[PDB]
Amino acid sequence: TTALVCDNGSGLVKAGFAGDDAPRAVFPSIVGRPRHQGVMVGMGQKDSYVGDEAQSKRGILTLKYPIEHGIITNWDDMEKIWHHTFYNELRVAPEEHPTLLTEAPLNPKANREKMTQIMFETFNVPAMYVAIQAVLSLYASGRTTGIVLDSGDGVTHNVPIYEGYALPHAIMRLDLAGRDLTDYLMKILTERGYSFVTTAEREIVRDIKEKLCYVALDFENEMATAASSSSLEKSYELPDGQVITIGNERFRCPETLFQPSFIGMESAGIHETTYNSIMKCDIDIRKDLYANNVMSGGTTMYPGIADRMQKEITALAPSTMKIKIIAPPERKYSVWIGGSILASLSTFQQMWITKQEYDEAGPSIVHRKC
Amino acid sequence: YSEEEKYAFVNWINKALENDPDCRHVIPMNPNTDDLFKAVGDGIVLCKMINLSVPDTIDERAINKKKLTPFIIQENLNLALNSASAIGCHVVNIGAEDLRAGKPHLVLGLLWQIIKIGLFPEELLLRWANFHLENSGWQKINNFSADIKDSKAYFHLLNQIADDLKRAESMLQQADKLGCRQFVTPADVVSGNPKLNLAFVANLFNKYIDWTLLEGETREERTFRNWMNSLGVNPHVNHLYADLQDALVILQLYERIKVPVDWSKVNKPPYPKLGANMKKLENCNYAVELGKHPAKFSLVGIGGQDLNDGNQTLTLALVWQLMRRYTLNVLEDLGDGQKANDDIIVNWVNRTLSEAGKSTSIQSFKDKTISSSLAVVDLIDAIQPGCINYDLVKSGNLTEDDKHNNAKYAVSMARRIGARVYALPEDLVEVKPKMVMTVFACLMGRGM
Ligand SMILES: Nc1ncnc2c1ncn2[C@@H]1O[C@H](COP(=O)(O)OP(=O)(O)O)[C@@H](O)[C@H]1O
Ligand SMILES: [Mg+2]
Repeated sequence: TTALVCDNGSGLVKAGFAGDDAPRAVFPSIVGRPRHQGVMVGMGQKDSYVGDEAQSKRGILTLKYPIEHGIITNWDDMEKIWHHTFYNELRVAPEEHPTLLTEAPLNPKANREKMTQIMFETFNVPAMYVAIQAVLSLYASGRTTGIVLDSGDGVTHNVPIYEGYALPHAIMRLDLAGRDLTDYLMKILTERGYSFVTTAEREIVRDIKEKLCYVALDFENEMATAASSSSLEKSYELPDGQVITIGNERFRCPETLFQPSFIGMESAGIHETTYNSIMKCDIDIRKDLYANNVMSGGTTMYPGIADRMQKEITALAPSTMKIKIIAPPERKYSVWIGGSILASLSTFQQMWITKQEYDEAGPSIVHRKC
Repeated sequence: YSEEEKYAFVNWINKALENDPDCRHVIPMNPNTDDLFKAVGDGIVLCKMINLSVPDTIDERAINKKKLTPFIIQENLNLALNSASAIGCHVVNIGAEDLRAGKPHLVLGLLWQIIKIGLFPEELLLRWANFHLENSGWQKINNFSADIKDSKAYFHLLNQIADDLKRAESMLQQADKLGCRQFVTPADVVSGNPKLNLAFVANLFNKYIDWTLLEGETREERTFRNWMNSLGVNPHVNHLYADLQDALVILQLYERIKVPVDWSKVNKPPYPKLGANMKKLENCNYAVELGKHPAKFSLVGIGGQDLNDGNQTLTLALVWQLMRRYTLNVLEDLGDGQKANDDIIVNWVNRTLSEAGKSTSIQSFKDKTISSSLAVVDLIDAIQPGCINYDLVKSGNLTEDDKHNNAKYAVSMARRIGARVYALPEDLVEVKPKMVMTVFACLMGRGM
């Protein structure tokens, strides 16, 4: 039976077979609930929206994100999310198909245990596996040595891998990928006579961020250009009919990744995180780490993220040897493509978490099988 | 661009969901239309699906008779989708709000549950089932688990070889003849489960040469009857003195010993109710005349009336002589001319078995090592490598009684490869040197 690879994420959740070069599941991961009164009979008969079914009706509904930076709080909506991801984009039976799961690092044991039980009890799975997104994204670039910066919608972690081996003591996690960026953008959009409070405009704000916001090279120079000239002023067409125009709050939103002081947190930025991870590794393996910086996740596609990151790392470099930033075009699906490649291998068939072993092992079977 | 991409999906859904034929009033009924999306989004199939086992359930016209007024058609979708307790919409993400219109991915995900819960040697005998699949002309299914994946080709050939609990009756009708209906679950039958299907098809057609002992019959008459049966007589000779009274079998045997027969003087087996005895007497007289002058037989005191009246002595005196010429011809056509010998033909088996190499070598036909059928089966596959079949052979663990079975086993396929062996298994079990010689003579005919 063909293996299945599912890439879960706070904003986008991916699924597909093992071996395919193109993704299948392309949908926002949102939850909506009815909130208006139906004067006509036959309406109000839904518990929770999931994904594009709420995206297409984002006027009369709310938006709920059950995934909070890779943390699974309410499993009732996550059941719906996984049901959406699997049957609507695989159409195969997981009950007789192996499925490869993704999970953010530094995840408490309760989350992994519960997502394992859900697979082994709500579903009837013959053999599952749980893999780290950063490790899987390394196979997409065709390399086995170097750090991978996986930045989704609320998860930003750096797992350095050297010749297949990973360093547990050099693994950290940052909760700033796309969600706090969206919050910062919708907060700063109110400085131009705009109102952004309800979640019905959150998808529009995210789209505006995706098609306007870009990582700037020099923030002070961008401030000077925006204050003096008015050349970086691009307009957006609101779905209802009004026209907005933002020129300063475009490159301000992506700058929060490098400057955490905008949202007020004591953690460092994304450029210092990989440097600190490398510093936590061996001094004889930094050569393979500076020249191998594979980008992935839903965040790092801003127009000017690679050059800015290269400049930031070069400023942090001791001016000894070259820095290489890898930004593949399929950064949105590097994790899924790598998982499909790994599951397609003949070796990967011999450590899936089978149900018969789980029956006598117990809930902690994923903890030493993954 | 593309105007059509998925008409085959309609047929697939039909063959999968014929568990409930009432769903065919919502989904297309094999005419590849597009009625599925809107009505399935209303959940009508969910209430219909219960009619799989018992029709006494939510009726299609009882839950919905289209009192969905020309403005509000919003009442049927939630009313029918709330009855999704059966099978279970494992996609709990979707509500009846989005299913009001329907989405491709959502409909596919719900159809996934519909398909999943809606449904709950061997080859030598399988070919005796596949023989009828040819009909006018088409390929053969083989087992129900090998070639057919869906019900398309199976139903197409069922049109010629004519609820899954009742749709399995299509496969079981050829099994209901002997009562072998149960012990093969319809869910696995439709799903094409291999292991259940191989044995089920195999054991069915195991009963789809005559070696029996009559109450009164000498070994000589048994040899006669077996010889004529193995030579290919048009009737089936069961009694020597009751089937040769028409002299038709004798005439059939005549051309096989190179005696020309004029069939224009022979009365056909259809006999008028008047003068049939006269026609049979004429046939016997013509057979005697053909045996006398051009055939040079020694039959003193034998006439047509003796064969017509079934005189045992004179009939045996003719048949044994017929085999005398038949064996003479078999031993003469093998050589260059009119020479026949036993020592020239006894080392042939010793020489041709050295091509492969096996520990079977005989000195003559009187050796006791040919008491079992090991020597003949060692040679029967030397000429034809495709008949190895040592499954039923016995070597070193054979008693007096059990070697009859392997003797018959070795004799039976001799005609399969091409040796026109007219030998009883008993004559090979014993060390009768005259007729195992005929066995080897028939072997040499196909050998070279
Ligand atoms: N082209 C883009 N440029 C900038 N940001 C983007 C782009 N595409 C998506 N994003 C942002 O990234 C987040 C989506 O992350 P996601 O796709 O869930 O990551 P992952 O692939 O690791 O699961 C959303 O906030 C979205 O706004
Ligand atoms: Mg991700």
